[PDB]
Amino acid sequence: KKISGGSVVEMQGDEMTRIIWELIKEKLIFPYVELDLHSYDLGIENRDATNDQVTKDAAEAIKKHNVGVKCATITPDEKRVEEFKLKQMWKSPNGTIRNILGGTVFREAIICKNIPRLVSGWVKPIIIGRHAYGDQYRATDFVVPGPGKVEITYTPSDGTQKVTYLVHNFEEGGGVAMGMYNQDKSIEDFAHSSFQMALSKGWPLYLSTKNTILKKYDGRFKDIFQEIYDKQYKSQFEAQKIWYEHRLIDDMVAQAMKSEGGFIWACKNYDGDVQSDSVAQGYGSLGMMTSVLVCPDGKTVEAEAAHGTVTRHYRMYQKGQETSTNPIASIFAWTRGLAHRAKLDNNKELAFFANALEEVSIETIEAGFMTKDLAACIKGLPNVQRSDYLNTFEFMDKLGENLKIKLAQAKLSLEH
Amino acid sequence: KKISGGSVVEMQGDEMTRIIWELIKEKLIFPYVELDLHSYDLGIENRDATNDQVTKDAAEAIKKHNVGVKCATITPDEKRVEEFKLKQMWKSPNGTIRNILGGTVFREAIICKNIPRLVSGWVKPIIIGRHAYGDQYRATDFVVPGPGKVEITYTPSDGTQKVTYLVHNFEEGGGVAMGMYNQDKSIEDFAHSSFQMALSKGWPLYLSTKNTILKKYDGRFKDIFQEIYDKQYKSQFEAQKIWYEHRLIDDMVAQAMKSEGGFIWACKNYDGDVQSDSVAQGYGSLGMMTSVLVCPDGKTVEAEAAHGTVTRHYRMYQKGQETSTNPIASIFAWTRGLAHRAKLDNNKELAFFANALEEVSIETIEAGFMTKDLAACIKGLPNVQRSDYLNTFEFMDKLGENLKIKLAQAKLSLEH
Ligand SMILES: *[C@H]1[C@@H](C#N)C(=O)[C@@H](C)[C@@H]2CCc3cnc(Nc4ccccc4)nc3[C@@]12c1ccccc1
Ligand SMILES: C[C@@H]1C(=O)[C@H](C#N)C[C@]2(c3ccccc3)c3nc(Nc4ccccc4)ncc3CC[C@@H]12
Ligand SMILES: [Ca+2]
Ligand SMILES: [Ca+2]
Repeated sequence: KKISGGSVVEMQGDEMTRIIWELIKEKLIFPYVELDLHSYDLGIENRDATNDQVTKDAAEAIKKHNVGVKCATITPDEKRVEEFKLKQMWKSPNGTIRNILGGTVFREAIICKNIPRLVSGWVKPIIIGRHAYGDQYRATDFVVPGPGKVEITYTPSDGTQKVTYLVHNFEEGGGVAMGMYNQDKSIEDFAHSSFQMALSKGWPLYLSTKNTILKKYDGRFKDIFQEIYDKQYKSQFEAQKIWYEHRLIDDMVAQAMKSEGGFIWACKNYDGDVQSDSVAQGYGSLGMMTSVLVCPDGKTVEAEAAHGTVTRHYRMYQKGQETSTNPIASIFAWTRGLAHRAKLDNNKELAFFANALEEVSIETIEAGFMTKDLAACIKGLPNVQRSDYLNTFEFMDKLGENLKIKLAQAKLSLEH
Repeated sequence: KKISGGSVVEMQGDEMTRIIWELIKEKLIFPYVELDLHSYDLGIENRDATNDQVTKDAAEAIKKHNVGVKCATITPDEKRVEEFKLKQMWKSPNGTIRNILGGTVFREAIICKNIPRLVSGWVKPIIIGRHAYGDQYRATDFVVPGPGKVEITYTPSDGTQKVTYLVHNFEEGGGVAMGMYNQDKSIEDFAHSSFQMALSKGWPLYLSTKNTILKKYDGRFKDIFQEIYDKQYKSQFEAQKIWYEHRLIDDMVAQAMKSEGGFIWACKNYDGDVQSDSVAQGYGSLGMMTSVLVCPDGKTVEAEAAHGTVTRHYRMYQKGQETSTNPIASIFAWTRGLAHRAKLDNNKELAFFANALEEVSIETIEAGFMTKDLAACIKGLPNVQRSDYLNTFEFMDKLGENLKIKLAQAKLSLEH
């Protein structure tokens, strides 16, 4: 008898992460968990074949079933259009899913005691709450071909007025222009999720903006967060001896860098993207990070592996050359997704399994069993020998081996 | 007789940096150099009093005399408007100056051997080339009060055809919107300045963008850089065994983080702002960074103290209680400004003095004489005692004492 997992929406990806995703399912999930799996192929060839409709359908399924688990995908550029003979240069599927679901993407490093940090002081975790909606990821940008005016206009639905703002009058030559936006309700949900995360972790909360430059745009994020804080969370924060504070982005990055960690950092969409990669790398490895989208309904989540598709590895794998790919972030997309599914259904066994697989992952690396990238973190790539690491299959087999052990011990620990 | 220094534009600033600025002139510059000083008070009260006209006047004076030295200023928001009873929420003076002058702001850490880096690997320097024009710093942002359409339009003055794009149809409630732009000429100047800096330093060059998301806007920065490289700089980069590559910003912050340094990082306006503070902090301190605006003409510069106005120390100072503020970045604005003035006028004496004041500044800190904040970098703020540092005046007096010694030994060393 396997654990009755319930409904999970899965999104298949590309290149090396696609190969690894299938191994995770077959070796670590399917032998122990029985799921009502709703599969959507978000591979570059299937998104092309469906005119990117598959991405939209996957997002609607996540709304219906409340839990999604996503593999890393290619956001194509000119070179990818050539390689796959694409009909169009399809938009980022993470951007599409996030703009349908909305909410906040919570990112945290996956800490293994034997992996060295690149930032000395970071002894406690930094959780980034990245606003998942609008700004640059739902922007309208274009090339300005020559002289002419760029204007941005607002027309209320009542049709009683029109406001025209001059962006720029190009007098000689062209350039680029763009329009972007955000919604009050989305910012409000982003504020609530940031305050709630801070209270659940018992850590202070910092919101970063550039409101001295974007006085109206970033000023609105500052205003909404302060008003929600003062009216609904300030007394709860004081009771927990924590606090909420606004910081200018350039001040905040330096503050985060010299801190000892132990804080929630609410980031606007773009800063969340860039700063979560700097933080992940600061803790030791880019691919050692969780990434969970928490939707405004307080019920729907989408967990993902936020790193790349590992093309260099994929090319080696295609030529039959040996590869050593870190599967941890992809495993944690599954565990964070299964833990949330367990929390919705009150499934103690699924919750136990989700946590056990995270523990096994960390314990295996901590015992000295790891992929070539993690071995290069400790020893340095020139000093790495074949005996120091396990290839992709050896590591997956090793995790499966210890997962079988951990789960056997957990069953054997049960009182008669 | 003092050194004949020539014409320099000085922009006085705000709070703690304003106090330190007058100390630098009185103790380190004026006793040794005689200047045709064109002084502009960019203090918040004088900007309010002149309706920000003094800022525009200072930028025009920089164009005329080719060298500006700027003190850190307050960019007001709602709190600053309430504090100083401001007529308006004045725009950033740096933004005003940069958008009149144009160019690239080159930022690099000020290195002292006794100061520990927060990033262990950075054994070689990272030079950030911040595009000084447009984007967020010349954008049009506004609050969207309720439902309606926000549209962006281009109207050629003499072109193929006009176009209107929907940015967003706000269906329920309001939010925020913004339009921003950049110019081809400004991007081309940014490209040439970046390639020339890499060739002069002998290091590879990286340009960061988010061209996977802003396909047209950021794609143009990527296209302009590549075209200028392929036609005008590739062979020269190959001869020096260096290279130019484009990186996605989120890939770039993680690559920079795990690197050993030793490269030029061409950043877009916003990234240059954010990442320069991350890089300064990583090397040890925010107060240990140079910032020189290099204009496209190859003749005009504006050197500044890129950091804040240090409000807390200014509050302590107002209360009458002892302060210890790092003045090195403010001193280096003067020395970089004066070194460019000397290069323009073929002034051996001014060139010698500028370099001597930099040497003195580094040697003083390397001899264990420093400010409270710098003492906190080696020991950690809770372990720092009144014996570990000098007060603002004490450190300035020590620098002045050591400058007098270096210059006297330099005069005695002269061959008959
Ligand atoms: C300065 C210090 C004194 N005197 C002090 O007691 C605290 C209150 C104060 C905190 C704020 C602050 C800000 N900036 C600086 N120095 C600085 C920064 C960037 C550029 C130039 C100069 N110093 C302080 C100060 C402090 C902060 C941390 C550790 C020690 C001192
Ligand atoms: C050529 C090198 C190679 O031979 C290696 C193999 N097998 C893997 C290699 C690498 C190995 C050791 C140090 C540095 C790099 C690599 N590893 C990863 N890991 C990863 C996995 C999951 C998420 C994110 C990242 N990502 C990229 C590359 C590129 C270079 C590879
Ligand atoms: Ca990213
Ligand atoms: Ca800054």
